[PDB]
Amino acid sequence: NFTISVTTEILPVSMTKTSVDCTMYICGDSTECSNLLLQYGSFCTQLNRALTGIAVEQDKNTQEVFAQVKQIYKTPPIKDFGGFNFSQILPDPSKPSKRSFIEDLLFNKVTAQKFNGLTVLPPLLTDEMIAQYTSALLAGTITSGWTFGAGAALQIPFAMQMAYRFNGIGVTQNVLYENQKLIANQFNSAIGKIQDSLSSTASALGKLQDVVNQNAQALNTLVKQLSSNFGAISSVLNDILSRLDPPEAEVQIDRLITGRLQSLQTYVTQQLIRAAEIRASANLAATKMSECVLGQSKRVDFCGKGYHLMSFPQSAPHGVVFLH
Amino acid sequence: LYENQKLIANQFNSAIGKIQDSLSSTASALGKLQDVVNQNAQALNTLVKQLSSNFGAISSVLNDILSRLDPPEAEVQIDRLITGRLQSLQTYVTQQLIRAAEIRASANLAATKMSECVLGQSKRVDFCGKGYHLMSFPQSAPHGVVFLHVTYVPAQEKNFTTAPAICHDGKAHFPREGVFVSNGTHWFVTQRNFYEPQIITTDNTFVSGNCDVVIGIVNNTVYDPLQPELDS
Amino acid sequence: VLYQDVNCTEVPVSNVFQTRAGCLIGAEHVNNSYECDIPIGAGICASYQTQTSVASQSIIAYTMSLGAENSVAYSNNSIAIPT
Ligand SMILES: *[C@@H]1O[C@H](CO)[C@@H](O[C@@H]2O[C@H](CO)[C@@H](O)[C@H](O)[C@H]2NC(C)=O)[C@H](O)[C@H]1NC(C)=O
Ligand SMILES: *[C@@H]1O[C@H](CO)[C@@H](O[C@@H]2O[C@H](CO)[C@@H](O)[C@H](O)[C@H]2NC(C)=O)[C@H](O)[C@H]1NC(C)=O
Ligand SMILES: *[C@@H]1O[C@H](CO)[C@@H](O[C@@H]2O[C@H](CO)[C@@H](O)[C@H](O)[C@H]2NC(C)=O)[C@H](O)[C@H]1NC(C)=O
Ligand SMILES: *[C@@H]1O[C@H](CO)[C@@H](O[C@@H]2O[C@H](CO)[C@@H](O)[C@H](O)[C@H]2NC(C)=O)[C@H](O)[C@H]1NC(C)=O
Ligand SMILES: *[C@@H]1O[C@H](CO)[C@@H](O)[C@H](O)[C@H]1NC(C)=O
Ligand SMILES: *[C@@H]1O[C@H](CO)[C@@H](O)[C@H](O)[C@H]1NC(C)=O
Ligand SMILES: *[C@@H]1O[C@H](CO)[C@@H](O)[C@H](O)[C@H]1NC(C)=O
Ligand SMILES: *[C@@H]1O[C@H](CO)[C@@H](O)[C@H](O)[C@H]1NC(C)=O
Repeated sequence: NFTISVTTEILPVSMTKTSVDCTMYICGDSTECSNLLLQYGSFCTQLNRALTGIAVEQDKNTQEVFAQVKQIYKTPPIKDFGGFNFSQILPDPSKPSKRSFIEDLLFNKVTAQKFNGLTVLPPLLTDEMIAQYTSALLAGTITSGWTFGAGAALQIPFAMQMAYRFNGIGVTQNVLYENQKLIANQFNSAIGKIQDSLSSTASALGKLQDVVNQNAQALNTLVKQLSSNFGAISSVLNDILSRLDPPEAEVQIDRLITGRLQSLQTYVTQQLIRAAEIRASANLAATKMSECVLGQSKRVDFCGKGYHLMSFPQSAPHGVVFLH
Repeated sequence: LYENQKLIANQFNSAIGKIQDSLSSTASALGKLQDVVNQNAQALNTLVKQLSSNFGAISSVLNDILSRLDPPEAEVQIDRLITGRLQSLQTYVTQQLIRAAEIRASANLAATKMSECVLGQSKRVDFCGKGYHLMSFPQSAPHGVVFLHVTYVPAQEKNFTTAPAICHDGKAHFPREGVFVSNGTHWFVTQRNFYEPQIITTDNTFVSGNCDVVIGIVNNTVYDPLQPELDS
Repeated sequence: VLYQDVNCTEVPVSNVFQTRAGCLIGAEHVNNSYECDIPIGAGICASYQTQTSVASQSIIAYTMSLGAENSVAYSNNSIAIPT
C-alpha cells in the first residue's frame, strides 16, 4: 500500500530590478559635486551599466523560467478529472486576476527607498501575465500530458496521463485502474493538508521572504550610508557648501565623494553576487520546469521526495513554487 | 524508422540546409557568443580608458607629474593618482571574476549538455532542445560551442475515441504498452507517440482482475492468436 | 522617449501614453496585440511600424500578447495521437 504526499518546493527566480542614478545619489544635485564626480572619470557609467545588466538578467530569468510554452492555453471549463479536484490550483474568475486560491494563500505570506536616486525599475512581467503563464502551464500538464512541451498539444485523458506516469515509475497501470477513486481521494486529502499548511505556517516560505529581506536590508544600508561622513566634517553636502570655501571644500568633498562612491561600489558588488546566485537558482528552476513540470523525471529526489509523479507550478512574489 | 528511412534522411538534409541559411542570414541569431565577447572587450576598453582621468590629481600623464613637481609633493599627488587607478583596477578585477564565475557555470552546463545530448540520449524534455531529443552535433566557435540538436517532434495528429481498458471475460485487459483507440467500430492499440494499427491480442495486453471496478472501460473483443493455429 | 515616475504632466514643464512604468512621448498605442521586440515595462512593449497611408513610419507601443491563445478540446474519452 502507498500514498501520495504533495509537497511544496520554493525557488526564487528574480530579485527586484533596482537601479541607480549616480549623479543624484552620490551628488546632491550640485554643480561642484557633478564636476568632481566627472573628474573621477567613467565610474558612474560603469555602475549604471552594471545595474542595467542586472535588470536585463532578471528579465531573461523570468522569461526563460516561465514562458517555455509558446501558445497560452485555456483550461476547458468542465472538471471531470476522474475524481481529481483541481479547484485550488486552476484559475478562478471572481478573483481580482485569473489566479488560484493557492497563490492567493501565498501572496499574503510575503513582506524610505526613493527620492535618493534609487529607482525601483518596474518588473517586465506584471503579476497578471505571470499568473497567465502559470495557468497555461497547468492546463498543458493536465489536459495534454507531457506532450505539449515537446510539440503541439494533444488531447489526453487525465487517467491515461496518471497511468502513464505510474508505468514510467515502475508501478503498472493496473493499480491506478483498480484504485482510481481511492487515488483521487488521496490527492484531495493531500491538497487539503497542503492548503491548510500554507494557510497556517509561513515558516516554510522562507526562501523568497529571506531573499527579499536581504535585498531590502542591502538597499536600506546603501541609503543609510549617506548620513555617514566618511571622515568628512559634515554629513549633508549642502552644509559643507554653506561656508566652506573651494580651497578647502574641494578636499572635503573629495573625501566625502570617495567614501560615498566606495559605499556604492560595495553595494553594486553585493548585488552582482546575489543576482548571480539568483540566476543560478533560476536556471535550476527552469531545468525543474522542463524536467518534470512538462513530464516526469526518472531520477530520484530531484523534484520530489520519492518516486515523482507530477508537478504543478504556481507564481509568487519574485518567485515560483512547485507542488510536487 | 525502417518504414521511413529515406523520408527521415530527406528531412534531415533539408534541416541541415535551413540551418545553413538561418546562420548565414543574420548575425544576431548567434547572440550569446557576441554578447560575451562584446562584454569582455568593452569592460577592458573601459579599464584602459580610465587612465585618462586625473582622479583629482594635477594631471593624468604620470610622467608630466614627475617632471612638474618635487618628490616631497609628488608623494601626495602620485599617492592620490595611484589610489584612484588601484581602485579602478580592483573593481575591474572583481567584475572580471564575477563574469568568470558566470562563464564557469555556463561551461559546466555545456559539459552536461555535451555528456548527455552527445555521449548518450537524455530523455529529459527541453534540456537538449525543443521536443524529444535524439542526438546532438557539437561544433566549435571562436570562444564558444554550438550544438546541432536533432529532435523528434509530432507534426500531424488525428484525435480518436479511446478507452482506459477493455474486458473480454469480465477480467480487465490493460495494454502492455499502447492506447486503446478506435478508428471506427474497430478498436486498436498503439504506442503513445505514434499511430500504429494493431488487432487486439494477448501479446499487446495483459489481463488482470475484473472490469467492474475500473472506470470508463468499454466492452470490446479480445482476439487470440492461438486459436487459428490450433484450428488445424 | 520613455519616462519612469513623472505622471507625464511634467514632461513639457506630442502623443502621451501612460503605463505602470510612466508614459511614452511619441508613441502610437495599439490595442491589437503582438509578440514584441523591445521590452519597456509592465508588459507594455514597443516596436516600429512602417505604414502606407498616414505617417508611413511610426513607433507603436502595445500590451504584450503572451502568445497565440489556443484552447485544447479535452474530453474524458477523446485522445489525440500524432500520425
Ligand atoms: C492504504 O493507505 C491509505 C492511506 O495511507 C488508506 O487510505 C485511507 O482509507 C481510509 C478508509 O478507512 C480513509 O478514511 C482515509 O481517508 C484514507 N486516507 C488516509 C490518508 O488515511 C487506504 O485505506 C490503505 N489501504 C489501501 C488498500 O489502499
Ligand atoms: C473542489 O474543492 C473545492 C473546495 O471546497 C470546491 O469549491 C467549493 O466546494 C463547495 C462544496 O465543497 C461548494 O459549495 C462551493 O460552491 C465550491 N466553490 C467553488 C468556487 O467552486 C469545489 O466545488 C470542488 N470541486 C470538485 C469537482 O470536487
Ligand atoms: C480505421 O483504420 C483501419 C486500419 O486498417 C481500417 O481498416 C479496418 O481494419 C479492421 C481490423 O480490425 C478490419 O476489420 C476492417 O475491415 C478494416 N476496414 C476496411 C478494410 O475498410 C478501418 O476501416 C478504418 N476505419 C474507419 C472508420 O476509417
Ligand atoms: C458489457 O456487457 C455486460 C454484460 O453482462 C454489461 O453488464 C450488464 O449491463 C446491464 C446494463 O446494460 C445490466 O443491467 C446488467 O446487470 C449487467 N450485468 C453484468 C453481469 O455486468 C455491461 O454493462 C456492458 N458494458 C458496456 C460498457 O457495454
Ligand atoms: C477532433 O478535433 C477537431 C478539432 O481539431 C474537432 O472539431 C473534432 O470534434 C474532434 N473529434 C474528436 C472525436 O475528438
Ligand atoms: C497623476 O496624478 C493624479 C493626481 O490627481 C493621480 O490621481 C493619478 O493617479 C496620477 N497618475 C496618472 C493620471 O496616470
Ligand atoms: C482601444 O480600446 C479602448 C478601450 O475602450 C478604446 O477606447 C480605444 O478606442 C481602442 N483603440 C483602438 C485603436 O482600438
Ligand atoms: C464522457 O464523455 C462523453 C463523450 O465522449 C460524454 O458524453 C460524457 O458526459 C462524459 N462523462 C463523464 C463522466 O466524463
